[PDB]
Amino acid sequence: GPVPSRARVYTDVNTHRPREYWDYESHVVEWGNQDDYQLVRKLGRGKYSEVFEAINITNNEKVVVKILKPVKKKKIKREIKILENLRGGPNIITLADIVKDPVSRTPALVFEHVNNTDFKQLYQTLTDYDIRFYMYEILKALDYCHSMGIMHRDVKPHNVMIDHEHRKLRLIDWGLAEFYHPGQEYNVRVASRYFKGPELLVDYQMYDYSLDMWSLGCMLASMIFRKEPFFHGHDNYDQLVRIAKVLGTEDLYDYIDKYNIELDPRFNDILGRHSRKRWERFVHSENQHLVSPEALDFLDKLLRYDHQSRLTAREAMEHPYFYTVVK
Repeated sequence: GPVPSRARVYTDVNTHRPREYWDYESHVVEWGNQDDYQLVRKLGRGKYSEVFEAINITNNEKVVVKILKPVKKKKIKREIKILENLRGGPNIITLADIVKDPVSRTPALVFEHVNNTDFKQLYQTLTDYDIRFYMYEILKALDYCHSMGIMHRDVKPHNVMIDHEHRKLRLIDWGLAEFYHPGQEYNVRVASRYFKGPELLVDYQMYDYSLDMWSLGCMLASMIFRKEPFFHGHDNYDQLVRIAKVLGTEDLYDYIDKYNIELDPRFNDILGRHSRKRWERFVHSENQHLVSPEALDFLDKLLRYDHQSRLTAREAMEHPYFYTVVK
């Protein structure tokens, strides 16, 4: 069977917590007043909810309302407890209220409003400096939630709200987030395809915070190379092959060999043999101004097969890539 794995940081944070902190199943929701909020515009619809721009008539503040669908239930308490545990943290979206929607008859989460601009349009205009600046801001959020014993598990541009005018950033949609418990096996059906870590793609369940750092790496690669997405799989199997065509197959086998993992035999015919590529390969006249030796070294230390070898969020904040960012 597979070799066990543990996070190299924040390993035991939850074990030293009162049960209440992580025992989300027992959490008692404190309900607010649904009539405080008036829905204004439907923004979108997720797999697990519909999202509205709304107004808090008890102060005329714009808010965001996520009305939860009859989900996996108990997943409701998980997201609520995590939001409450993380509230006030650096660049963590603020849960302002929890009300019972009268029509859906499900909980509706009320969030602070953020005047974001579509990541596509925004990732077209970011300067080198701005990439570094916002990466650092995302790292603050990630080190915070990791330090609080929580992994986000859905890091992607769609879940980073950026108000470019005021240069503020929020990490949102904690619906897939989980408490990290050493030795616990987790569902590998998390994150979005292009941002899935190798551990998910090879069905290794005993993963940790370092999943988020692979995802962050995928974001970084897409930004500095102007390639969206960087690893463009057609499905979850092709996703790993796309990764292997860059990181090489030898280090992939070293990885699965370390954890005594067996690849799905359907990879026999599609994986092939691939050398590790130098990152310079992806540099060209159109993205060169976004690339530096520091950027490439930083990316290289995020995008590692072995989840145990990736930079942690705090280590990432130490990297020379961020020396130019005003703190």
